[PDB]
Amino acid sequence: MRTGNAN
Amino acid sequence: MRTGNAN
Amino acid sequence: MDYILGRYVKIARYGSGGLVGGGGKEQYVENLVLWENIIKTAYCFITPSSYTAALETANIPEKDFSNCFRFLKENFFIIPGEYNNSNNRYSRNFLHYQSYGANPVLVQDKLKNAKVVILGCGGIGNHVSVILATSGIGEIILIDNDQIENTNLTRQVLFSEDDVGKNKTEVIKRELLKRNSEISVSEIALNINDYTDLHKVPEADIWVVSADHPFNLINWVNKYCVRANQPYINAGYVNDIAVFGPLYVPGKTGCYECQKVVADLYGSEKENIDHKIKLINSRFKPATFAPVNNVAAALCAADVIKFIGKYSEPLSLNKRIGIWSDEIKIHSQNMGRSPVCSVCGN
Amino acid sequence: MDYILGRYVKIARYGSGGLVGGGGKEQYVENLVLWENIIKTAYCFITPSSYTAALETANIPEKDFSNCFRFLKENFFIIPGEYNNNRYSRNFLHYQSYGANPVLVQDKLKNAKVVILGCGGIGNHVSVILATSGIGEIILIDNDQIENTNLTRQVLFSEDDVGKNKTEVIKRELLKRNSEISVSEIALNINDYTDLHKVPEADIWVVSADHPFNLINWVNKYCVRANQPYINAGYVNDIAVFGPLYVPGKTGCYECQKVVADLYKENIDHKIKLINSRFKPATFAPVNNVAAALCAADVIKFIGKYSEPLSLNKRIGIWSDEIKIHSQNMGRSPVCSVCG
Ligand SMILES: [Zn+2]
Ligand SMILES: [Zn+2]
Repeated sequence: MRTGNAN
Repeated sequence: MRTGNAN
Repeated sequence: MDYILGRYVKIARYGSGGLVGGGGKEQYVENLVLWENIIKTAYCFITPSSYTAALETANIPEKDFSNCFRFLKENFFIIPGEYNNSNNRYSRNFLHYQSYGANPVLVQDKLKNAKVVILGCGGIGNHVSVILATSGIGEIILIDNDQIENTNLTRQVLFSEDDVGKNKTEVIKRELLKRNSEISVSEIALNINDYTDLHKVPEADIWVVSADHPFNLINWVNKYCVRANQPYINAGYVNDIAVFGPLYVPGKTGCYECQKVVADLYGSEKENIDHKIKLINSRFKPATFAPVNNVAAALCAADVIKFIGKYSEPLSLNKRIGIWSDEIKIHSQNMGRSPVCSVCGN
Repeated sequence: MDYILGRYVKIARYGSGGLVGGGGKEQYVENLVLWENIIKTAYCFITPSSYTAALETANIPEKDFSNCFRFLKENFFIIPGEYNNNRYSRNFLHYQSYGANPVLVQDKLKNAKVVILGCGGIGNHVSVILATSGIGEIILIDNDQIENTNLTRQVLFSEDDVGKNKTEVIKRELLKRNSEISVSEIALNINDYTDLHKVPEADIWVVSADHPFNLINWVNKYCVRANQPYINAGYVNDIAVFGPLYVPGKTGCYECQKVVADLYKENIDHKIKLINSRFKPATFAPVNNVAAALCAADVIKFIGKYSEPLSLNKRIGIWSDEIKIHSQNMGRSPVCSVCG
């Protein structure tokens, strides 16, 4: 939920 | 969740 | 001035009294005498009846009938008699609308007149479009320039083996129209390669944003949408966690940038370390899994339907919500407005 | 033995240090020095490498490389090179991320038989996930015909399919999407307990038929006797429900903990029965789809053996008008009238 945006 | 079985 | 008991209400003996209703509104009334009284009054509204006409058939004191009637009404267990006047294709959604104290015909009418942009037609876009299509959204605009592959068949439920090589928007449109020929579907052959490309995306009631290319796509969409006064909803996944939200509403909600909740993938201090970070991330491929995609897409569509129907509050207003798949866990990240925000603030 | 960095890994500078991994396994590493040594180690495995080879390649002390390599491996951020070796090549990353050999999971799925007991909204959504994941054999069980009203949830069905048999259309739509599998048809609704004996033996039954009201009670008792695993899925109006995943001799049964109140004094109980008999679920595709999706995840995991199904000993509800998930304990009970 934090490591970059959603894929 | 308690009123009868799942539908 | 008739009221009627909703078909979606069920009751059960339980504990020292019993349960009233199913789902989120389910109430456990401890007292046996009160619970049985609630059953008696609700029984009087099985047929469309005014308060006085139903009361006339009750065998309980009027003060009790009055409190039970009030109980039943506030929870939308009984609804205006007219709300039940419908054989229609959208009939099963109607009980859902009724249960939230809404006029089914009015929600449906709001959906008919809606226009929704599906930005990205991958696994999320597939599931959202078909939910929205079969729920009666009047106009769906599909936006994607990719082609169907064999690897797509995992999550992209509209696509078949024979569809390989064809355009995604083309097959989705076809598959949507076969499900709901009463709605309008258009397609726009575009992938967002640059921020500027966003200008080619038409205005609508909301954008459903699920394309993940480039990696800062949601940052572009947000910035653009803030400046275009355009509502949007984000949905996807971070491997095994299903993600949906925020749902951005100009002037009513925070934007993606307000709270700064997600970390920017590429970027450090030391170049030696920065190059390695950038290479590790550049090779990222999500661990896709239909069940995760499906959950994310399903809850996103529910929020769009409530956003347009206006009968219950969208869940992801001011929030980015995650649902785990390898543990029983749901988490929402705060995405409320910041006066300090450099995107929608000052 | 080579190791390779999984493609599902990602990292980001965050707080005092940074994040390693995406999804459930995401870990905030506070110590920036440690965070940096993890990336340096991981960098050696982008292309497959042996432990020792990468140790010389890394510009870090042996004691740190050991701990960092262990961290990556224990989290399945780096996997055996052979695990990296298709239609289902998308699901492969998912299985890798749980430290399973994807080929051996995929093989288990191909060797499986699944009964879909009820082909309504849940059966539509479950069956297509399982089919496209490579569940080898699927047994579709339903006698109802497609109605226009179905189209809102039952995703395999189109306007031109109205009137035709549900089992028939699912089967066609499944083979269109995955031709590599085999699908079966049985035209049957469970109106009588004895109809269950017409339901074939399988790795697991997905049970979602909602009539009669005590269908899950008939399935429970029968599956115990028959040593047959099953999973119930559905919804209570606006709440999505999946579980329990009944496993003979391992879990409790539906009846064990008595977590549910039965639907059906002279005057009142006649009125109750009247109300409950008129009951119709307030169906909604988003809710249907969640229950179905998570149901399907559990079957894949149960058969695949790569991760613990969520619904073992548990009945799980996900709300749709609140941000809320709740499970009810369905642990084993010696007083149970079915499997005590
Ligand atoms: Zn902002
Ligand atoms: Zn038991």
